[PDB]
Amino acid sequence: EWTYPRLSCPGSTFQKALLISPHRFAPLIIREPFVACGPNECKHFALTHRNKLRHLISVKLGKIPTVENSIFHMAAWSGSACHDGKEWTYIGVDGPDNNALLKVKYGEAYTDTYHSYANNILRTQESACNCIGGNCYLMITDGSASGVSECRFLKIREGRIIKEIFPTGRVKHTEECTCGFASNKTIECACRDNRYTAKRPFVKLNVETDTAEIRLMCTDTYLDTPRPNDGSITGPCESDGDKGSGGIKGGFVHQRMKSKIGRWYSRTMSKTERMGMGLYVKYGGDPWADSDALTFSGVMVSMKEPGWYSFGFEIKDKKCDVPCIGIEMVHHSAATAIYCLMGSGQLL
Amino acid sequence: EWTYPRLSCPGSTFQKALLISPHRFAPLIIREPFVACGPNECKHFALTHRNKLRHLISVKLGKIPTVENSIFHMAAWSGSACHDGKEWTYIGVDGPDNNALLKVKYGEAYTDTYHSYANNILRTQESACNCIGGNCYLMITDGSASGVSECRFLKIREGRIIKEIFPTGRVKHTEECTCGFASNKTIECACRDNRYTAKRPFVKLNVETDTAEIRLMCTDTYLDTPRPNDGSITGPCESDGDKGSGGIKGGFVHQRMKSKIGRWYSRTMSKTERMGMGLYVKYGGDPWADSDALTFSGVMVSMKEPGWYSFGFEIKDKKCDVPCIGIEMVHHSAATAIYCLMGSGQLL
Amino acid sequence: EWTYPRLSCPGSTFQKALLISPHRFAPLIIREPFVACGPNECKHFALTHRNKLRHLISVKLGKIPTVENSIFHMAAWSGSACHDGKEWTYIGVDGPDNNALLKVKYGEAYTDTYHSYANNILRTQESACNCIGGNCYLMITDGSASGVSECRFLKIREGRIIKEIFPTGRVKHTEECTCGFASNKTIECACRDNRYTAKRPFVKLNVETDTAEIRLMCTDTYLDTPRPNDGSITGPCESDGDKGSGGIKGGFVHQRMKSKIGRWYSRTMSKTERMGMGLYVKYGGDPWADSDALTFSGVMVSMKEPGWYSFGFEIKDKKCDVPCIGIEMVHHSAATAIYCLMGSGQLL
Amino acid sequence: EWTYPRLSCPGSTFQKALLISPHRFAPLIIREPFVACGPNECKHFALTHNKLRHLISVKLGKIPTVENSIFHMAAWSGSACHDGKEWTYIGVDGPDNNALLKVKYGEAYTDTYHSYANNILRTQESACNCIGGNCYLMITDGSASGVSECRFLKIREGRIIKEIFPTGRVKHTEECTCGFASNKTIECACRDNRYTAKRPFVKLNVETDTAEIRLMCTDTYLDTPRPNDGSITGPCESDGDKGSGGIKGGFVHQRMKSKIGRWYSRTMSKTERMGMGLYVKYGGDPWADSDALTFSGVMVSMKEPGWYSFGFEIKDKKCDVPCIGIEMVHHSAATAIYCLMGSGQLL
Amino acid sequence: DVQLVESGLRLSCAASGDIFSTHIMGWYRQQRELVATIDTDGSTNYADSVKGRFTISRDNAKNTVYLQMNSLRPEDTAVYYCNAESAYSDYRLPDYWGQGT
Ligand SMILES: *[C@@H]1O[C@H](CO)[C@@H](O)[C@H](O)[C@H]1NC(C)=O
Ligand SMILES: *[C@@H]1O[C@H](CO)[C@@H](O)[C@H](O)[C@H]1NC(C)=O
Ligand SMILES: *[C@@H]1O[C@H](CO)[C@@H](O)[C@H](O)[C@H]1NC(C)=O
Ligand SMILES: *[C@@H]1O[C@H](CO)[C@@H](O)[C@H](O)[C@H]1NC(C)=O
Repeated sequence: EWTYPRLSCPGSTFQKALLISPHRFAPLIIREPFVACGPNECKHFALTHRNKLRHLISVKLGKIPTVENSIFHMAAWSGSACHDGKEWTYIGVDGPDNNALLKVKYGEAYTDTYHSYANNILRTQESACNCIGGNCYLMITDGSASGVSECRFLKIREGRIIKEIFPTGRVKHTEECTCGFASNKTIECACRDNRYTAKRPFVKLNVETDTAEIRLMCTDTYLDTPRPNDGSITGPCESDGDKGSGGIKGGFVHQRMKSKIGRWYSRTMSKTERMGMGLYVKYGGDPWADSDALTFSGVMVSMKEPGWYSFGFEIKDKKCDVPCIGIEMVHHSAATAIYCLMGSGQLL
Repeated sequence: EWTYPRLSCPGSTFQKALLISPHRFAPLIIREPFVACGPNECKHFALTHRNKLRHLISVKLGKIPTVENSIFHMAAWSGSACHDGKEWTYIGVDGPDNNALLKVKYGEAYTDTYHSYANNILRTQESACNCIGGNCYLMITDGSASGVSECRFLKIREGRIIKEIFPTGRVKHTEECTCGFASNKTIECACRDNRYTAKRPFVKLNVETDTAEIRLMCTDTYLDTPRPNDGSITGPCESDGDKGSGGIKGGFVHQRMKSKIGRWYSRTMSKTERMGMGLYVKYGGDPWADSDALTFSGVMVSMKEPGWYSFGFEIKDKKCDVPCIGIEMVHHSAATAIYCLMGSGQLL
Repeated sequence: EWTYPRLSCPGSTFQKALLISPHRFAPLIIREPFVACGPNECKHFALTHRNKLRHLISVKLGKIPTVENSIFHMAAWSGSACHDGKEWTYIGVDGPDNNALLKVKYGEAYTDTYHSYANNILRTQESACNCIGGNCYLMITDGSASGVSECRFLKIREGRIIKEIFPTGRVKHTEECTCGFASNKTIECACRDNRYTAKRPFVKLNVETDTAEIRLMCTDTYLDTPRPNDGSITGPCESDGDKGSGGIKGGFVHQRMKSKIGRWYSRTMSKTERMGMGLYVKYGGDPWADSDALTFSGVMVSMKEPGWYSFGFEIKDKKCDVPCIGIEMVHHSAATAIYCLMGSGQLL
Repeated sequence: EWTYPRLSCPGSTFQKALLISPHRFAPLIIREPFVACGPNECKHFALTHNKLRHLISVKLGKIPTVENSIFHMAAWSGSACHDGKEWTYIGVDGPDNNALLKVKYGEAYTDTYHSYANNILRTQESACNCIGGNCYLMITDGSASGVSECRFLKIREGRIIKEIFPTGRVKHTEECTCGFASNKTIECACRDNRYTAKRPFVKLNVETDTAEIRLMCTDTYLDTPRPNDGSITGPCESDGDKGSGGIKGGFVHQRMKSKIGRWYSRTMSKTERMGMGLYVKYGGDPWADSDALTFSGVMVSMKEPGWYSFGFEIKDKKCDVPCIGIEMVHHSAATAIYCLMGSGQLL
Repeated sequence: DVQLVESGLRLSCAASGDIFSTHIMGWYRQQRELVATIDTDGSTNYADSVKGRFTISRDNAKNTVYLQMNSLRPEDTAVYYCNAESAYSDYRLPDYWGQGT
């Protein structure tokens, strides 16, 4: 009765499904919202008002986070939550800036903590977690924004840390990134480079061997923001290029078929500022070797509305799974717009 | 453990049972309310505030739909929901007016969409759905309000569209049809004509053969609003008559006995404006061939209150079913007055 | 798994247990509050605002009846509710004054109605009901307050009325009767007289023979309000005496032991007005034949608070039952002070 | 399916875990908050606001709103824990010199106990410890400035069974905080208002139903106000100077396979209630050892007030976590809850 | 590191590194009041008293922005500071103060 990957439900294109807008209707102040779905329910996690008021809350998806509906979990500024198969797991970090401390909340009782190593800032995905076979996988980093912030993978089971994974290769900057089960054997991520490169460092995780390799994506569509013009960086794939300063988390979600894997992406429509979302797709191939452009597949949010932090996640169906992608919008309380894969034809 | 038709519980005449009036008491703005009853509970559905703002909600019947109690299900403007036997199913339509699309919410995961064909307006019953043997039957139409709006049936199982039904006969305008299980082999409906006829087009569905036929209700009682004087339309029974412009949704519910079927109708007391409700009954006979007048059987709402769209539904008892009929009253938030069949005697 | 009487838990004297005061902390306006306890929970029933708006509500006992915490049930002005063994049963009366109507809510689907006979005023206990072996017994009267208001006993099973009982003897006025299970063989009641007598007419009900007999209490402690001086009525037990105008419902509860039955009563401390509550007890004996004085056993409410409508009930324990008596306090929203038999010693 | 003691989950040092601060956001007025955790849920009990005070309970993690709180009883002294299948409650009410204790078991009220010294009646104002269907509590009766003898009660299935009379120096004992030291012994940590500036130590033997009260021989005088540490000469039972006044103290166990540790807390300030800080000791006999406590962190800095503290345990699936909490006031109460997790140093 | 230098009639606010595409530039004169700001998308904001008199032009190629005066007034005599505040808290770089002219 655990959690295992399966095949995705049939479909061709994303369609709008829902939105939660507490600004319209005692709403809280929430930021960095992320959603993980268990076998029976989904919770809309968030962070309320770094300071000592930063708490991790959760309301059932579909419900606006009121004061009486929101259950507090922990005092942290960087959250993560998923379902190992039987009950909920949570991760959060707080403390002093230079000496931060990670926390685990499993079932109802607090279990374990982990300390910092590079002694600058310790932080996690700020999104959901991916757990397979009772071994739940997370990513944490420690270092500087303008320096080196090397990342580590965590292997937690029943609320207890088991193993740490050290990536190999170009590992000089990685932070703030969603992940998804590409397959049973290989698990991917899509991350953010703040200073060096205006691209997304692509991480490959193997659950069987517990090894990580980080390579930059060779495609022409530079998904990060701010970005230069597409296809303006010459040379090999690992060339950082110009205007690599700055970054933002980007959506990323899989599409599991019988004998083929498709990949959805997203980015900002604007080149420099964060005004509006758009969705761009690629079918199959090697991310580390293919420089072909992503196929445009719709306008996600119009340019008159702000497209901030986005996430990627899955909702569990009876016999399959649905890949759904969501976006946060700000105004400083946040709304969410949640889009799922559904039907066929063309996106409106 | 599915949903099947059964016999109706004994009784003679309708009696007042409940009313939900948020206007007396943070209540939302609700319009087009309907209720579908599961094996153990009933929810008072609604549509909160035809643009993108409109959402579908649901609170348990008996509860005033507050902000805390309301569960947001989808973003649509035309709702439908029922229980196939195990868990809830919902339908709603959103998009551009000329190129809208249908949506399905099954369990917690989104499944499928259906597009437009006449490319003018897409809409559904704005009422409940009838599901037998896991094969749930719905109605959508596409076309012009003042022109031709051809209608179709749906056959959805486990949340997936399976089969489509094309009705035969006079189909030139048909929408907003309230339907009930007349029998195991036949499902009927009661529709509304906007432009042509001041009557209700009668639909018959056959679950075994998936064939639909649309004919006009042949009686002298003109159930629609606005209407002419009763019995003023001469000639053959398919004669349209005068003052066929305008229309309103009408309540309609069956009464299943061992060897006899009766029908309960409702209509506005006023000839022109939507003010006041009644109840008009007929026992047996063929609606397509009988021109006999409806038997008056009570006054539902006095002439001091407005009667907007009504609906018909069934509440599930342990061993039988109770045919109840409900009315919506407005002032621009709506109430809901719910009448059930109980006892004998005469309606007060 | 039904509701059967058992022996009462050991205990000597009542002690204060709880109070619900919505006035201190949007709380509703409630009057005639009563409570019935099922196998696992107790619901604090009440009636909100003989107009055409009054509804029957229910909150879990211990909770302040807010607008969100209260589920509506029905639209009546006289409520009664108890547990037949598996689910809840409700009774209420509505309609016009002269042509009133009673109606039942069972499970979630409304079942049955019964009409008036004396065609003046229809009403019920305005308190809880007693159900044994799936046959729930209620008491309903019809007539005039200043004239003759004969009472009937109603035997409802699974939401359907089975049999009616016509009492024998002096039945010229009987209303607002509070009842409890004296034993399996006999159910008793305690009533109120408005115009004739300043005493409480005692009713004995037999479940096996379905026969009712109504006589007056022969004891010297006149339990009604207003009342004359104690022992001022000469002659036999049935002498109505003077100052029989007016009346109020009085608390009454049994106490089931292995080989002995004790009775708790209550009455207003004042002789004329509704102000002050006390408790007066008698051990065994025949109420229809004994003129012995009641044994004073404490003060329920001090001299500075008003004591309105009172009731008696039982809370279900795992292995026995606890006889509790409550009192409603007004100011025009009502509170509820609940006292239970608890330990030994003397009442504070 | 009942409650039994087990071994504590591994961990070296406490870390901050949660806080509930209703003052920041219709919150009630709560005082003396305590938490007892059942097999599946933790309840944050409290006393709302002279013949009106009620015992409430909200699920731990939530904030006590008017809608979210269920009232239980009308008392001014709280106690609740889980006997194994359902909840148990204790409260005390009545006239001050003639008070009454009452029990709420499951959903139906069961039993009462009267006063004996007929001056003041009160209980722990904290949780209860229940083993094998026999739940054990404390009643004290008498004067604050005189003699207030204490008793231990045995309640099973909501009914009072047996009473325990302690032996020894019993002339003042109240507001005792307790925990399962072992299967055969329950300890407590108490407060002396008038006589001694230390904490009287109670040992309860569940097998024989005997109690003994002795004083703490260590130099760390945990009470507030306190004199300078190690300023009391002679034996362990010498009360010394400035025995007037007192406060409740945190106390929680740490059960290992073959060793028992003890966690204490006390005020950082020597005189007034301002700031908490953990102090620990590993093993030894409290009644005979006079060695100093091991300083092991700072809970609350001197800029925030440290009022009543409690000690409790959250039930994990395979073990238990010893967590300690503190009440902070402003007169609405905010609760900060620390648990034992990981290793290293307390921040 | 990265610093801002002012040499300005023509103004030049030269910067090192790659802060020209992520930080919002401003001009402050010397109380401390707004003069001119530009963004990284081309949008130009100016203070109310200086409508229609300031022209701002950037150079993404070599990391220096320009400012030009027309119809200079005696009231404009002040020391002008070019700064590089970050509009986003999610960006962990601070504002850098130039020496000014
Ligand atoms: C992965 O393993 C699970 C075992 O539970 C199996 O059901 C599934 O088909 C496998 N493959 C994928 C792509 O999930
Ligand atoms: C219809 O079919 C169901 C099968 O479940 C049967 O129980 C029922 O008696 C049939 N007839 C009616 C009128 O429902
Ligand atoms: C009445 O019948 C029930 C049926 O089990 C029995 O338990 C009870 O002892 C009987 N007597 C009384 C006084 O309830
Ligand atoms: C106490 O007894 C229980 C029996 O249920 C046992 O499991 C436990 O190991 C014993 N010891 C402790 C320290 O709890």
